Amino acid sequence: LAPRNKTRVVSYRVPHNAAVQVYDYREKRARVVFGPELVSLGPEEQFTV
Amino acid sequence: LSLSAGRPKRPHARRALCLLLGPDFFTDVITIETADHARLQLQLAYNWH
Amino acid sequence: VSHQAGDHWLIRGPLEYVPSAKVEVVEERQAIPLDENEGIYVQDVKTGK
Amino acid sequence: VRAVIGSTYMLTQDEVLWEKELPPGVEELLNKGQDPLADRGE
Ligand SMILES: NC(=O)c1ccc[n+]([C@@H]2O[C@H](COP(=O)([O-])OP(=O)(O)OC[C@H]3O[C@@H](n4cnc5c(N)ncnc54)[C@H](O)[C@@H]3O)[C@@H](O)[C@H]2O)c1
Repeated sequence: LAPRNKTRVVSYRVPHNAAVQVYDYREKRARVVFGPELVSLGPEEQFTV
Repeated sequence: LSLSAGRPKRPHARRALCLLLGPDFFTDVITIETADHARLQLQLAYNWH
Repeated sequence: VSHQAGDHWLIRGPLEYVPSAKVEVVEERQAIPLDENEGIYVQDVKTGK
Repeated sequence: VRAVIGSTYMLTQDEVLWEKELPPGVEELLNKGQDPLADRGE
């Protein structure tokens, strides 16, 4: 589809009854985000596929 | 790390850089014989960590 | 600051430089922008480290 | 003939680079085999 803007903050909308795992490889801190929250990657974070 | 993989678990079939030490499982096909000399093959799954 | 007949040194910073009669310009350098947890391998050719 | 290891070196007067020849097959093990754990199975 339309190519994404690499310079834009990468974001994802976790659905209801769902969770994601992201690890900040720079600051060395993991977190699990629950619920319908919106998750935005930091400059070094990644998504646990 | 050079590990084993495949349906009959052949050796040197998966080179790896990091070792995964989380709850997983691998499956192998085992051919065995009974005391009545009946040849029968198995399919097992080994939960490991 | 005193320099010998073969001494190399680096001129850097916000400034206007005019080459002297006894000074020959060898190379122009640009800083390498590195994010945190990124880096380069530099060899100190004077000592090799 | 000796080996100088560490800092950068300038061959002084009355010095020259010396060649170390290896037994046949040792060079093959050195260059082909970088990781024996990966050299045996391929
Ligand atoms: N709890 C679970 O049920 C669970 C958990 C993790 C993975 N799995 C999956 O179950 C599947 C079983 O398939 P299979 O065994 O028939 O395929 P396979 O025979 O090709 O799998 C080889 C086995 O080696 C292990 N492995 C692979 N890469 C590794 C690494 N870098 N370090 C350490 N171990 C490694 C895997 O866990 C896998 O079980 C795996 O592919 C795996 O993705 C299940």
